[PDB]
Amino acid sequence: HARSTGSYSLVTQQPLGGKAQFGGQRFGEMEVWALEAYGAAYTLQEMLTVKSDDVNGRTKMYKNIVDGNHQMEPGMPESFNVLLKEIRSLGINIELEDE
Amino acid sequence: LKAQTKTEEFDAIKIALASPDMIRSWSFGEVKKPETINYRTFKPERDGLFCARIFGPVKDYECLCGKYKRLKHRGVICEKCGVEVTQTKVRRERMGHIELASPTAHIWFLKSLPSRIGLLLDMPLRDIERVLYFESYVVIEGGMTNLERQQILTEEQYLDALEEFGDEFDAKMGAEAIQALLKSMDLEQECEQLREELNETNSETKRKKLTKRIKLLEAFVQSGNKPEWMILTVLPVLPPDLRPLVPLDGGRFATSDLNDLYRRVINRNNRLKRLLDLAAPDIIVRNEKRMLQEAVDALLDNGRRGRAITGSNKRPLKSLADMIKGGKRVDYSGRSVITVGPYLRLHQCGLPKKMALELFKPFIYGKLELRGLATTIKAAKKMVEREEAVVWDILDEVIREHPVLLNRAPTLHRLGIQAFEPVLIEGKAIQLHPLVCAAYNADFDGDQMAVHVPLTLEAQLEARALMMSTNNILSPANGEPIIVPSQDVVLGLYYMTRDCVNAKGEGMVLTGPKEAERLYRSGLASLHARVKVRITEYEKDANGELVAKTSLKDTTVGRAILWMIVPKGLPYSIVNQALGKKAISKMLNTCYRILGLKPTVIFADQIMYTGFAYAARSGASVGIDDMVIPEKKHEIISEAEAEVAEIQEQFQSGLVTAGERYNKVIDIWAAANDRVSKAMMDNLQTETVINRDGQEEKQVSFNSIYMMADSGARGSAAQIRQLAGMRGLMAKPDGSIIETPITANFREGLNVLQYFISTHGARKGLADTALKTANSGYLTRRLVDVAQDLVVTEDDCGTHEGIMMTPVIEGGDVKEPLRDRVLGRVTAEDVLKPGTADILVPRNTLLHEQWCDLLEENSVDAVKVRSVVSCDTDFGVCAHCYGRDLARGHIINKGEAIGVIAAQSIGEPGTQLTMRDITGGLPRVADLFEARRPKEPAILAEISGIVSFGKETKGKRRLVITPVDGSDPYEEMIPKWRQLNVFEGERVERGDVISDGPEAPHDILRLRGVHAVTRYIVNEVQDVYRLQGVKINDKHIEVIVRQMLRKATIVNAGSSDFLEGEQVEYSRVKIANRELEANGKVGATYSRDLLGITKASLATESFISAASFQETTRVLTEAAVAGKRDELRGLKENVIVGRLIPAGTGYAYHQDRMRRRAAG
Amino acid sequence: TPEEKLLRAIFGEKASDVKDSSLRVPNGVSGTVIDVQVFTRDGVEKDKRA
Amino acid sequence: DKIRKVLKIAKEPISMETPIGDDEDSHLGDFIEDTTLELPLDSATTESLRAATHDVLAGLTAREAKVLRMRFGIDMNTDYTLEEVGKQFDVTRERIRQIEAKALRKLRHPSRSEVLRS
Amino acid sequence: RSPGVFFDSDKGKTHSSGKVLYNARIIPYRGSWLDFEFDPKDNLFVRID
Amino acid sequence: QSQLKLLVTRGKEQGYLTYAEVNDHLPEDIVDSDQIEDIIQMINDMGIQVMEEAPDADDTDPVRMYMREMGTVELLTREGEIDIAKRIEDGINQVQCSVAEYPEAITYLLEQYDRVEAE
Amino acid sequence: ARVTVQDAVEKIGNRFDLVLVAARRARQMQVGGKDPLVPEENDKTTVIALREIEEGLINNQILDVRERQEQQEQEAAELQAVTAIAEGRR
Ligand SMILES: [Mg+2]
Ligand SMILES: [Zn+2]
Ligand SMILES: [Zn+2]
Repeated sequence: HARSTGSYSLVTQQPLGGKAQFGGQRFGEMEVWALEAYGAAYTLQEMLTVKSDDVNGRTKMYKNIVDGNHQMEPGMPESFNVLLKEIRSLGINIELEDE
Repeated sequence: LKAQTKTEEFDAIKIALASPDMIRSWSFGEVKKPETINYRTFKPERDGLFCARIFGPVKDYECLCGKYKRLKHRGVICEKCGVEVTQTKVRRERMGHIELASPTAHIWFLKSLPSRIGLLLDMPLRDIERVLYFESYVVIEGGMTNLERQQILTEEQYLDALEEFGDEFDAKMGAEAIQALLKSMDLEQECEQLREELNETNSETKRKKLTKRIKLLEAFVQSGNKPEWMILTVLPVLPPDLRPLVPLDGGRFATSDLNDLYRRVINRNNRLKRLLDLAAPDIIVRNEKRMLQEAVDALLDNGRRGRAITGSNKRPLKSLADMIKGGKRVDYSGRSVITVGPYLRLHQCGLPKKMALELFKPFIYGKLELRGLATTIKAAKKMVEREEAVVWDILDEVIREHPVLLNRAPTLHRLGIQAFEPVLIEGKAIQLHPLVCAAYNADFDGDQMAVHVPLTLEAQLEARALMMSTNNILSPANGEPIIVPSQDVVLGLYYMTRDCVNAKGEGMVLTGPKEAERLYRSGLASLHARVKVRITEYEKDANGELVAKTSLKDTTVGRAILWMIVPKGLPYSIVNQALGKKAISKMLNTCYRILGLKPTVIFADQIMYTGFAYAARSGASVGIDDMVIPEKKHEIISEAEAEVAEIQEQFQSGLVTAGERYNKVIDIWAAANDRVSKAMMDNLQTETVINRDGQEEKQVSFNSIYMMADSGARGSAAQIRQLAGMRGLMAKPDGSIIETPITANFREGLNVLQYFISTHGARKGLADTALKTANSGYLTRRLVDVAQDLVVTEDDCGTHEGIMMTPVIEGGDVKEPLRDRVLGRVTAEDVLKPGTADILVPRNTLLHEQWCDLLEENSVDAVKVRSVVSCDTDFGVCAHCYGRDLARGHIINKGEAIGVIAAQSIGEPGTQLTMRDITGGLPRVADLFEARRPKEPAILAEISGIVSFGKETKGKRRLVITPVDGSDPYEEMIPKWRQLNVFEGERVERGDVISDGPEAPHDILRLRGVHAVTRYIVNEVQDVYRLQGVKINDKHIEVIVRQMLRKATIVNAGSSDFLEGEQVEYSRVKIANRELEANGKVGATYSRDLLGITKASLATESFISAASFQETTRVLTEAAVAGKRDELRGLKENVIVGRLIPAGTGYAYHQDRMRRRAAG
Repeated sequence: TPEEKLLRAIFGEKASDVKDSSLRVPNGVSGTVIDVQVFTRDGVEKDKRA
Repeated sequence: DKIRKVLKIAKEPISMETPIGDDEDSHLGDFIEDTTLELPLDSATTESLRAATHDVLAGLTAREAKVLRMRFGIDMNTDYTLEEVGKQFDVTRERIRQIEAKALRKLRHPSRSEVLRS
Repeated sequence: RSPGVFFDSDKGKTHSSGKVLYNARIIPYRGSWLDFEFDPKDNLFVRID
Repeated sequence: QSQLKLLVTRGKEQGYLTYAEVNDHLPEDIVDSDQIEDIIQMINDMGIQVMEEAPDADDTDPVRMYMREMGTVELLTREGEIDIAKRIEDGINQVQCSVAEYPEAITYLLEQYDRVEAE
Repeated sequence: ARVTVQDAVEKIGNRFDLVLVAARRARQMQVGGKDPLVPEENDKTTVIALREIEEGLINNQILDVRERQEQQEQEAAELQAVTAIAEGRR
């Protein structure tokens, strides 16, 4: 199996397929151990955001790829943005203050 | 003059209670109807859980009705229906609220282990707080007569008390009552009076509850939250998209359970509001209020009390909390079955054409439109979709120096993901270098690996300079090489040595390379003879460089040609003069330590190519006649069955103890099993005769099977012994041993009986394999959970103290030395010399300089070395104190990640640990880390004194020992059970043995010393690795022991409050800043405390980190009560938020941003 | 989108109010059809091929 | 058919949190793909399309670029008709349609928008 | 497990100290469980279903 | 006493956390889904001190608690009901008469009737 | 340097700082003012930057300084526009 970019679930903007392509490979805890040990900060960086579940990020970075610019331009993955609202949906309040 | 009011960069996140007005701030409207979607138009209702006016528009830019359509009105709301026409993702972020009539209690702050709302108020949970808010027993709210302030009254008691006084102590019941209770509570005045009363003439009979609540009460008031927010009056609503009802296939919608919940809470709430306007029968309204309570509690967190069912599913409903309580798929990915690729290099891998085509799709597109070919972007897609020849060449361009990193399923350590340079291969399978095939623990049984494409620019450089296989020559666990040649190649180089006498031999001498012409051109053999040739050696010394040394040595044909592969330096010839076994790797290691990376890397490709080729040339096979049985087999078996026969006859005529004759006859067969095993080995080993010149001589068998065993290549004694010898004593499901060992062997036939016996061994073998394989990872998770936050920082501090390293000696009564445990170790300070001078202060023991520690003779067997156990560092680890041991040869690069690499190496060999005064196995490793007291703990002398009995069994009691000397006594308690070891009157030292049994690490650390307890843990945990025979460096054990001793307990008087057990992090940093601040008397002396992996990991600064592993419902709750904030340095919590890792490639980023957050 | 409206205007509109959802053989595989089959709804215009 | 449509309203219906293949662990709502989002490929091409049109109207005259731009309404939101464009350019209706057709005549050799079609 | 009745072992450490504590169990084909077990103090208890 | 002594002395530490043990050694109506989480929370995690927070914290249903208050029967007969109904009509009549006492209620009704005939 | 990259860490310790600086340089090539120092020979900018570090030119301080001169070139040369805007709001 191999996947560049395909569909995503409504609930969590994560790659999935089987209707035309194949849902991309799964990372996980065992692998994020390894990356942290090496010191692959940007690889783990992308592998947690733009490469996976960053709505604007993946589109922004894909355009940068076809333009041959690379870089990244990341953002809060919805797999954490959802948590803010689900926690905020409860009587508890979490706010991400600046400095 | 900043004060920006946008979504910029954040340095921390805060967690606290939300005021009803706090909830109102998020409110983009009020849900008022349980209605979801229309039954006919399938359109969002007015003010339902899915409003368009409240939350967001369905379609992207067109409003609900349709008055406005295109981008003309993206900022203005509709006229007929207040629908802000922006995006549809707005529907994914908008909040919204419901405003209840009577107050409702938050399920979390109510019933979550400690009742927060209760303990804050000092009141029973499921006892009093339940009967008081479920409308059962009314509570008081402060009275100036007869009644106290928080007593519980019945209806009868209520009216009686009301009739006596009344109209001046009014005290309601239910939810709003607890509100007035929490509201009326003065945290300030109570924090004073609680401090006054709970300090007046009370020993340790009160201090418990005293210290606890006063710390808690002080926390909450300072947190900023008002206890009013505990029970909410305004409950906020989750954004619609995060709980949608999307039409599947041909009708049949699919919704989340929250819609069921939110719909119930609204219905119950409105009926409540409607009843608070109609006739209000106390029983009817109160019940509806309890039902709103049920509804809200179920929506927030089911848990817990029955579980609200409905939804037709016999299964419960997924509430909010259950959706955040307890994997990460990714784009640009793929996987396939792996296959060996001998023709590859060490930094290369076979990546399939069609696979790589779809993987670099975004790169191929860009390069196509870049060059020409494709007029536009969509032209490229149609161009690669129609794989048009030219496209493949462009593909050959984009994957040029674009590293792709590989990954296997069970990733135990760092070498699970390694980078390679993509090589196009016409096939649908992924090929891999046969050297790094061992690091992955991968076989070609059908195992399949995954591939990832480093998109980011530096993500490519991270892959090339770190995760690239060529940088991972050595194992992170033990300094030895990891890509060392395995089975096929090693038998290859073993066949390239192995001096055979004569047989097309003779000593016809030449000069290296010319011999190659000799081998191909036949005439001469290859394993002869020996024979002499000219060896041009190269060595260096002092001023390095190279010093030639031509000579005439007696090698073989194999050793001559094989010499060509060897690099410039090295001792030469002598490395080839031996053979191919374990030194095959030894040769590789030494080359790395004396040459460097590149010479070693190319050397590996060469030694790999050599082995395969010559091994293929050799053609060692395994016919049925290769595994020869000894002739004395039937002889030895009869003799053993003769001996056991005599024993059974003795048991028949009494004589010998029949109760344990089972044990002694087992020894007979066990001796018998060894006799056949030795006989088979001595025969199959040497044998042969040859015929040298005048014939008659002996070497060692060229029996293929033997060659494989005498050269690694999966061939051990036990397996061989089963091949031709015999399968010895077999286990019985009971755990006992059968008294009739499998006399036969695999070379011979096997009876149906003895196979049905051996079937048990295999079953319990595979099964036990299945348990310890998952139990291994179960350990690694705990190791990492506690250790994955510390990284080598502040460069290299001062300090000289550190454990005195000495050779692990069981030689006290068994003789077993190991003295390589100091290398790449930084010296403590000039560790003497039988005379003077020698070793420096911070000089790290080189690989060549530890070999210099043999020139100082066997006299010097003790050296103080800086370790992670010590090191007066603060929140990190000194580089010097660590070492160097990596795949890299130097000291660890500043800002590495010691923790994870440490844990990985420790929990990696867990796969090869057998679970069970010797427990032994993986479980033994666990207990040492958990720091658990033994089932029969020994006892130690806290203070050195004179031993005497303290009232023979006068309690209670049970014996009593009292070592008193100099000043003050001690009364230890002996429970009669178990003897003693020191008579009365005798004197003891500070921590002497008076139980001669298992030692408790807690006592050792507490009394003996930190160096002692760490030395105990390391030398005891290693002892279970010796038996399993798995090499693993002591550093990493020390690393986990480091933060295994993270916190301590202060005992005196300081700015820190006594009984509190706090970590030496804040402790040391605060005691250093008090000696020279105002006075050292405003600070106390602390005391190191041993806590296990779990107990240590349980404590951590980030509340986000904790919510990862431990019970989220608890951690998020308690961290909410006090206005806590993560800010924001941990690894784990900085991963889920999805930003740069505060270490490695990052680190620099965090340091800059860490210092940046000093202005305010 | 305006640009697309222009684009079809330059090459011919034919902007059918219909989409596309034809069963296509997934990329990679390839073989020969050995049997087709059609189960029509009870009350639906049966096809020529059906 | 009335009865048929009635059965399309029955049942709650199903909730997403339902286990399906009984993996580790399945949920029906986890298979639900998003369709309101566009493929990054599709988004990239739309941008390149903007560049394509923005560059093709450059090889045109002002009294032809503005004509093509304003008629089919591009880079100006509200699109106008033959009259509202015929009034701002004196000559009404047929004259402006003449130019509008001439611009379309020009785009019969460039391949950019051709392949962008499909 | 076959219907009927059988006396189970439960041998070994079940409350430290180590002392048997035998127990019987009746397993119906279509019905409720009927247990009988001892305790450290040698009392007799029953678990219905 | 009973629960406290039995729980503590037994659990030391029950090794593999023998849950199915002391839960039978507890009073009241069993087989509940409420008392469950209150034992899984204390045993591990915050050991030693958690076991002292438990007893001090130990020193239910909507419908069952509803029938409880409804338990106060106070049922009626044909005599009882009609009595209550008589008091209802009695209360109502006094209200209307009290309303009839109000002249502006008549005059407003008069004013609003002329509004009705004026359509 | 398509096989270590080890010769580069020698010129600047800490393989991590190496990745940061080489990527910095590699970013300079891939987009913007290219101008490599070592001959390309058909190598990606990923490795071209590394070839330079190994060669001995282009380090961390080197890049920062050339950025300083770059700013002094963009700013000081085109100040006639800035000062013109400075008199805008007086
Ligand atoms: Mg395998
Ligand atoms: Zn509208
Ligand atoms: Zn240090």
